Amino acid sequence: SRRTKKVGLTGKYGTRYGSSLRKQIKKIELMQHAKYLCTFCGKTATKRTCVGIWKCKKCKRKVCGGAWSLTTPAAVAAKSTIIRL
Amino acid sequence: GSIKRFRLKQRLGKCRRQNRPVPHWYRLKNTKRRHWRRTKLGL
Amino acid sequence: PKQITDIRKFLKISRKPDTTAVIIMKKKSKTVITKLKLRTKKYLYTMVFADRKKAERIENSLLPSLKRIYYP
Amino acid sequence: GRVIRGQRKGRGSIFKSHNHHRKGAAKLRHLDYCEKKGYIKGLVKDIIHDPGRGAPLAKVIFKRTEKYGKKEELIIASEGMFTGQYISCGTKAPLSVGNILPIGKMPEGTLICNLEHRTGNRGTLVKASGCYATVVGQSEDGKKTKVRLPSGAKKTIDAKARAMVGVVGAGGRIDKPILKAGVAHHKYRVKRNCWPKVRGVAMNPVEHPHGGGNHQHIGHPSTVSRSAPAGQKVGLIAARRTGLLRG
Amino acid sequence: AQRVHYRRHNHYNTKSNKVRPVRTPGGKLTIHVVKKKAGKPKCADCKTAIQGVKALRPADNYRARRKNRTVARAYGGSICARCIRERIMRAFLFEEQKCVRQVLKE
RNA sequence: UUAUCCAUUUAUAGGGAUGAAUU
RNA sequence: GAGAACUUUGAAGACUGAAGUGGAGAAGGGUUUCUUGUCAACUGUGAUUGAACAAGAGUUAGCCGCUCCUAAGGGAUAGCUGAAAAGUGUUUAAAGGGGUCCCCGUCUCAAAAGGGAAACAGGUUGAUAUUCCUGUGCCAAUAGUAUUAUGAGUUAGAUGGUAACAUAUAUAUAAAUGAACUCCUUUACAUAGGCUUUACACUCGGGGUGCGUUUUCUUUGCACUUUACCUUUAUAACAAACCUUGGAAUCAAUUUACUUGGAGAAGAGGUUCGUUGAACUCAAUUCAAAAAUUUGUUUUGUAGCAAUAGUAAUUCGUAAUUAUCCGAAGUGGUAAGGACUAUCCUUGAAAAAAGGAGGGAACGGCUUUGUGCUUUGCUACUCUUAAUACUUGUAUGAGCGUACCAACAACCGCAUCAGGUCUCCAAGGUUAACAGCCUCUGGUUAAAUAGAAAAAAGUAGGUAAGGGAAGUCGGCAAAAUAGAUCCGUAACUUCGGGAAAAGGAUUGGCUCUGAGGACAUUAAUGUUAACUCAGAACUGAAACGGACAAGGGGAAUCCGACUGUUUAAUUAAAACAUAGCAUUGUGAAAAGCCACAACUGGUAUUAACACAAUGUGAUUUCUGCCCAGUGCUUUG
RNA sequence: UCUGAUGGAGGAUCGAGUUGAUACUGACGUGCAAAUCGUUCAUUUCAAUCACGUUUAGGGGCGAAAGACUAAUCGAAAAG
Repeated sequence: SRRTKKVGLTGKYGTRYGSSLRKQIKKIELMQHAKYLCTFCGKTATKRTCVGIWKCKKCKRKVCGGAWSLTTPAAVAAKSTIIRL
Repeated sequence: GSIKRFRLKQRLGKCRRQNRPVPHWYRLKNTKRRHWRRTKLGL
Repeated sequence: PKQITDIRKFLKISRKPDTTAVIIMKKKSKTVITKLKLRTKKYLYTMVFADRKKAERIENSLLPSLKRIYYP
Repeated sequence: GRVIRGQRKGRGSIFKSHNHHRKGAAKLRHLDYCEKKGYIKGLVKDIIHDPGRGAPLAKVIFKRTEKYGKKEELIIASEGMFTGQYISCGTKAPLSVGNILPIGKMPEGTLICNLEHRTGNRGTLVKASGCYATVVGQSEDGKKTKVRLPSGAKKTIDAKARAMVGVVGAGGRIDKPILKAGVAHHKYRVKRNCWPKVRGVAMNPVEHPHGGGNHQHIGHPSTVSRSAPAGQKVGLIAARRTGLLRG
Repeated sequence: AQRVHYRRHNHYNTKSNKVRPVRTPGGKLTIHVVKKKAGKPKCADCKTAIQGVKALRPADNYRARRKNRTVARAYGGSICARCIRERIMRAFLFEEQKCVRQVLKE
């Protein structure tokens, strides 16, 4: 069934490193490899390709984004201010 | 080695040729002999 | 090596001036036949036959103005 | 004593940048009449990873106007630009994310990247991943514009200087914890030979002023003067203060 | 079990000295080293190889098969089918969308 | 701004209202 | 042979044993190679041997490499410094090519494992062979004319397919024009994981060709049966790419895994690239029905080389013919390919060289007018592949390497030194296994010695009654199970582990038995390929992963979080590093740090999520008071 | 939610080889050897191992730091 109670994909790390270190990478695993939404077809199938490069599973067209999220709040706010003019 | 340069091979041949003894007729009237295993000609 | 049974294309080569060599087998299927071979300057012309009479006819259809030879 | 580790770095034998796989210098388009008096639009064909840096690069094709032909320019990509979009560079370029504009033409409060601190520098400031400067003021007479850099510093740059509109991509890269020595090794393998560090206090006194002793301590104050020579500048150089800050 | 031996003068199994042995009419196992498989030319839109061509090395492609080099069409197979039809379906699209503009500009 | 110094380039257009485009 | 434990031959007993004293290997060596002769010294005993000595001989390339390209980088040029020596290498390139004015552009070296024109088989020598010989190919190159043909297109260039797709089978499938200028592609690239294909490897039973225990049993134990480079071969399936069309929903195709889709799926029809380069009647026919030509049923061929070369058994002048060469499969050991999935604060070379394209400078002829142009008559014409023959130099094919060792005595360790020193291959049995152990081809039976005796002592082991650490600084050393299956598994914990915790049982030997896939007929019955379980017996010296191979556990304390690194030759650790934490400096070519005699340079192909300089050293919880002193730092 | 059902991550584990060198403070210590031999031991998907090429040269280099290494030479190499 559910093999890991709380560790999740950090189970690859065993008991090494701090529990709080793994639990602070906890805030980020469930979204680093996540399938985000592509705005050129509309299927939530974008994948982490490199540090700042992102790709969906349909377009084969690449987007510059965040380190482990497709968009970061800092850039979204800036785009909002620019677009409101 | 099997693969070698022309100058190296010519020098090897010259050093081989310089390793024969004094001719018998001349002796009837040498110190610089090497063995391949004893003294290396340093090339 | 060119396995062939069409007759017109095989008799087409009957004018090529540079074919020289011929090879005669005696192969027993179980029936005595032969697999005649001729010489081609760019491939290895060898014919598999089906009829002994046909093999006999086409080993004489050759113009004999050149060499004769056989491995056996 | 002998020459210390920090002193040997300037010789540049093994401390030169590991740059075998780098894709090229990230530079803005060279200043041209077209860029000086209006938009010129280039198409970003591809977004590449430069092994040294964390910020992805944009391969923008510009069709040259002095001859038949296209020209390839490698520009640090802001967060949001995508393969196939058209990017306008120039005085009359519209103010949108990724466009290259003169600094005095944009309104104030806008976030910018790839800042060029002297006109014609084709990009000098604000280039690390996730970094952005903000336009905090236009001079009343023009020809001068005030920005706030990611360090919090406040700078005045002439209004003709160009910059990219938006923030540098791959933002937040320093957030995830480096779990192990291995990925730090891989990180610095494509940058430099600055890792591992080795404490100067664990060395011998011949190689470091912190070295020596029976108990592995510095022994003398670690705040060194700004005028200290090369083999002496090892502690906290010209430190205005020490200890935890208070905000 | 029989045993092997190399001939090509490059005795390190690099990716240009890949070995395959087959039995010879003499009765013993000799070494046959194959050439390197070469990549295929691709389209610029969605990163796909072009069809109607094969992928010989440059030396062999200097002698390659022409009808298996390019399709006799427009650019010659520079674009895959699903993207060259997209290019077409956009082609006169823009040529209509420009024409409507200067007409409606008055 | 002429001495002097710095940067950029292919020293490549006088100031104001994801398809191409050379002979 | 004067002389034989260590020269040769034959017989035996053994070893190396699939990770080899085996074949090829580079570096290094340099004639140690081969034949003949030979023993003054050497070959730590002998020696007739030899890598010793002496005389001769031996290395054959258009296809194997170098040579070419570029990389980390080296040298140099212009400058600029410097007394020079030297340092640096565009820091005000007046610096080689293209096409026909312009465009482009430092030079040179650096890879015998990176990129790359093109070769295979058989045979041959005392010593060379993918180099020589036989045969069969391949690649690059090839100046001006008169003949030919083929194919095309034409009185400036085709084909269908509702579509994807494909489109010229002459000796060869060449035969669908093209400048400047430009834009792509190939070369060209990481790791991990499994799936799949194919070749090779190995193996299985009944067919063709030989040896054997058999006091006792035997269809008896075993042993010898091939096919290179050369063909998109066609295939075929599957891998993937691609169109009409159903237009799903009571979503569907599917993979080992997830992958995909209303920007097209069930479901249907349809077509290239990628493999292995005989497979499905592939190249035909005997014959039938379709029809101005196809589908099916029968005969030839180890799909085409190909057997005739090579290999093998019995006779036979000492030179030969003989006959076989078959149906199939099964395991997955090694390679390569394919389509995928995953990983990176790591994204995993370049150039020579080749190709494709956009564009449209220039495109049918003979002769004739005036000045490449209008023009008058005729219109057959032009290229692609192969050449034929006269003309320039002679119009193919440089130069270098090629023997042998590669350690076991040919290399480095002063040596013929138990040391050191860069790939592939792998049957059984046993196995999880390229482990260990034994054998099979190949190699060896040699080690600076041999006999005899066999006490002490040494050294490398083995076993010891009863006790079981009483020994000793200290359980040092050795013993103790240790594989697999089933069961069971505590404290503590960062919830991931601890854990093979701890602790049990079985496995022996045999008679057994039973159960778990692909191939077909109108719920059933026939051909043919597993190793997982189970309980009843009995049995055998109450004992069995039988050899080999293979954890000792537990309770705690100290240190270091961990993986890692270190004093080559006395210290491997608690030391170093490490992630994490924190501090400091720096907004740039008038900056921070550092190099340099100067010139100039590294960081820097960089830009505060950066660089530089420190301290501490996972996580958790904390990190108190002191600025007097010494430092550092800021104002006036 | 758990109970069962499907899979291939990790500077994960054992373990040959490779790379080393914990202990016997074994042998040897006029050695096979100016560092070897035997058993035992650590290590094997990565901060991994190896080869060639290449860069850094002596008050210099290089150093996961031992005053380590820089050709049997190192708290300043070797040669004159």
